[PDB]
Amino acid sequence: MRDKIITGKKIIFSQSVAKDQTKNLSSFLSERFYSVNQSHNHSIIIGSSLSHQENDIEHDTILDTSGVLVTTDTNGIVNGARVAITDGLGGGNGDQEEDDEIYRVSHSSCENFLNCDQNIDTTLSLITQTEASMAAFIYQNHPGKGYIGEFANIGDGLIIILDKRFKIKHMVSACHIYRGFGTWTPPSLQALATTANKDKLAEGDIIISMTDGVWGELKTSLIAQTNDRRDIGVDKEYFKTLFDELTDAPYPSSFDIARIITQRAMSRSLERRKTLIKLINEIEQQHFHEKSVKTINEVLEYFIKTGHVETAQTLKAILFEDNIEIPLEMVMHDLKSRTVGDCSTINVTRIPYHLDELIRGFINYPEKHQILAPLFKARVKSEADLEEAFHRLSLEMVQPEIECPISETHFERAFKKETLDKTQAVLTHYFRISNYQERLNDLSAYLSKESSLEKNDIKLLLSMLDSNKLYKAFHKKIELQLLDSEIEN
Ligand SMILES: [Mg+2]
Repeated sequence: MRDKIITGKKIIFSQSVAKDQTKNLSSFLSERFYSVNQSHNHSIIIGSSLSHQENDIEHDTILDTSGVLVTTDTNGIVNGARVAITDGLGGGNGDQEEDDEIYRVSHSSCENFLNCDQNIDTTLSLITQTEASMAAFIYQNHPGKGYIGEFANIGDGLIIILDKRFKIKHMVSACHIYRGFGTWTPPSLQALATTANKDKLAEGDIIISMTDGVWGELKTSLIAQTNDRRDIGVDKEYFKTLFDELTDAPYPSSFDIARIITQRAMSRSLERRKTLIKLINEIEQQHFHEKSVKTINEVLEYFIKTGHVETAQTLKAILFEDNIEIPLEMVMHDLKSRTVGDCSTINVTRIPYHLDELIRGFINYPEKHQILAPLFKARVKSEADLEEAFHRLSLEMVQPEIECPISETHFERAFKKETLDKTQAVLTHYFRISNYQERLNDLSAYLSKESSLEKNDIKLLLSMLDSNKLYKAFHKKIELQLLDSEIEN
C-alpha cells in the first residue's frame, strides 16, 4: 500500500525579509513549507528558507528531495526500510533550466537508491558507476542480531540517531571540502566516481535526517577540521532541550517530532534575518560618510563609543559567521546582496516494534492468521506485551493527503477502535490458552467458561490452534459452543 513515498518538485513564491519581518513564525512556516506523512512512525517536512533582502523570489525551486521505502519479510510483515534525502548543490542563481537540471539528479539519486535491493555499500557503488549531496540509511531485522542499520552521508547532510527517550546515541556528521580561500563546499555523490578516495538498532529508536537548511539554523558544533575537510554537527545539549516538550507525552508521531525541530530551526532563521536587516538599517542611519568612516575596526570604534555596544557584537558575530583592516563599502554591499537560508527538509523515522508489526500485518491481512500464528507464541510472553503493543497502535495517526500544506495537516487514527479492541482480545485469549483427548476436552472447557462478546472469532482462534476420530468429537463439542453463542444475549 503506502510503502514508497518521495517528495515532489515544489516551487514557492518567496517574499523578501523586509516583508517577512512583519510576520510571525506561523505565517512564515505556512507560506514556505509542506508536510509529507507516511505513517505515525515516518513523516517528511520539506520547504525553502531561501529569501532575498529587498526583493521577492517569484519562482523559488525546492532542490531537496526525501524518500522512504518500507521493506517486508517473506510473510509480508515489516522488517526494515530504506530512507534517503538529498540537497541540491548550487542553483537558485536565476537559471531555471539549471534548477531543473539540479533537481533532476537530486530526485533521481534519491529514487535510484530506494528502488535498489542490495546493501547500502553495493547500492552506492552501482549508482556511482550537476551535483547533489545525499544522506541515506537502511535498517533491517536479522534473526539473532535484531535491527541492523547501515548508514551513509555525503555533503551537508546530517543524521541523528536517538532512542525511545529522545536520548542521543549516534550522529553522522556533514562535510565541507576546502577548494580555495573561504571556499568550503560539501562533497557530492557525483564526486564518488571522480575520486577513489571516498572519504545495531533497537525498537522505538528515532532516526532523524535533515538538510543544511534545518540543522544549519540550530546551534552548530564544528566536530573536526583538517586541511580540507570539515566535519560539522549540532550542539547535542541544545538539540536535546528541543525535546523537553515531549518527555511525558507517550509515542508522538514522526510529524510532531519533525514539526518541533523545523519550528525551532525556522524560529532562529526568522530572527537571524531580522537581526541582519536591523543591523543594516542601523548602519545606514549613521551616515558614516559624513564623518569619513570606512575601516571596520573604526566602525567598531564608533559603535562602542556611541553606545551601540550590542550592535557591535552583532556585527562581530557575523564577521565570525563568515584586527586586519576591511572597508565598509565591501561588507555592506556584501551583506546587502546575500541570500538568507537554503532549501530545508527533514525526515523522522521511528524503528518499529516486532510485535507491533506482527499485529499490524495480522490486522491488515487476516487470511495470514494461521501462517503467522506460531509467531505469536514466540513474541507474546505476557499480557503486558500485548497491552503495550495495542496501546502504541491506539495513538498512531496517519495523514489522508500524503502531501499537504503544513498548516492544513489533518490527521486521524491509523486503526479503528473496534478493530483494535477485538483483535487485542483475540490475541489475549490466544495467549491465555497457549495429554491426549483429556486436553482436547479442556480446550472446550476454558472456552465454555469464557463469555467474550463477538465470540464467533473462535473459528479464527481454532485455525491458530489446529496448527479414534477424537478431533471430530471436539469440533462437534465446538459446535456445542454455538449453543453457548446462542445463549449470549
Ligand atoms: Mg541546501
